[PDB]
Amino acid sequence: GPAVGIDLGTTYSCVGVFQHGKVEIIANDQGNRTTPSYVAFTDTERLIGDAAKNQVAMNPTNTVFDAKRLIGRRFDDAVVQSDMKHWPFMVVNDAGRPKVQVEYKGETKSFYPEEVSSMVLTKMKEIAEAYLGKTVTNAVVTVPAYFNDSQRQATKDAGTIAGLNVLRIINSPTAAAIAYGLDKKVGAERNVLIFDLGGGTFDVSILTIEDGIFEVKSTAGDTHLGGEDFDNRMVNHFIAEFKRKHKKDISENKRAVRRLRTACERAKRTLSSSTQASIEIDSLYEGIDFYTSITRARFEELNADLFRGTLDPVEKALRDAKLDKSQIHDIVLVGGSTRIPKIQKLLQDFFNGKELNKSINPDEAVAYGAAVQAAILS
Ligand SMILES: Nc1ncnc2c1ncn2[C@@H]1O[C@H](COP(=O)(O)OP(=O)(O)O)[C@@H](O)[C@H]1O
Ligand SMILES: [Mg+2]
Repeated sequence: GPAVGIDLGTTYSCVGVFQHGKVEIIANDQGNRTTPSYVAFTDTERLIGDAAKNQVAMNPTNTVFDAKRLIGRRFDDAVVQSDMKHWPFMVVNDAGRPKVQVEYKGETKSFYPEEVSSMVLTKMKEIAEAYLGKTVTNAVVTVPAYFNDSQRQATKDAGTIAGLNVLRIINSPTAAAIAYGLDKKVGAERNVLIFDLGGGTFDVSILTIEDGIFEVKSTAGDTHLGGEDFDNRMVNHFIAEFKRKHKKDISENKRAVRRLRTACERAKRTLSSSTQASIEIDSLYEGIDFYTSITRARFEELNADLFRGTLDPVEKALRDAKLDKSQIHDIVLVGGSTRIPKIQKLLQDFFNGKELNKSINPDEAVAYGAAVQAAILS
């Protein structure tokens, strides 16, 4: 069985396999090339991936996500403390270790963050195995560059309990670089900038590659800035619109809002290729159908400050690395949010027209690289 590369993401995960000199990013049951890092517990079953996310509005307290933010940390971590105040699921202390508490089959159960991730990892494994038609054991899993030893350990453990023999844990920026073959020895030092704007995290990393050896010169970003924030801006915009037209503030109905958000995330994606998308939601509030639309122009303006602010961390990364804008040789786009045209324009204008590397879907870049690395390692 060939080794696979797995991108264990904060919001979405992806798995790819190197086969016959080519890397294939594997699609799941629903045909998606990335699957949400969601796990849901109901009266009758345990849902993972699309099935889990597809019922979040209906089962909020028992639908777990953002496990990557918990993994490898302590309950006392100020991060954990700050974060938990935003999740609809319970997090409890267990001898210093945080645990997610849910109700599975009427019985109350709690899980260590590594167990939730192992569930997502299991899903990826099934996906690869269904595709390959054979058992998958060896794997290369990615982790952010800033993950400490504990977090790396936990990620490794999540792998082992999923029945995966984790060959190596590599940083995602390095994985992105390898996908573009930027590790090929050219007899010279190379500076690369990884711009990773994902579902909920923003990471900028500057790598220096010499003789086939990576060196993370600097990193910057925002652990709480991703595609979700753009979705919210759309949500708030439409709540205001619904109220003007119907005089009904749907803010309190957690379901109506969550449904609108799902509709927005979908419209958002369409806006990356089309200039406008329609929002068709039957019975949003009471029995009122919400039928409307947004233009790319309006979308961009609703997130103007967020998009623009994206550059500040880029400047920081440069100065920490002691490099000038002209000294970086390659710029690679990672993360689903980098498919947004306004983000690409903005980064390019900043780097004075420099060509951006983005022939490989940004949300599949990390998986692609890990698959290549898995291959060389096995
Ligand atoms: N075409 C698109 N335009 C904008 N956002 C997109 C597009 N395709 C996927 N996304 C977004 O990218 C995020 C997923 O990013 P991804 O890199 O897959 O995740 P992660 O951050 O979990 O590694 C979500 O916010 C999703 O809405
Ligand atoms: Mg990612």
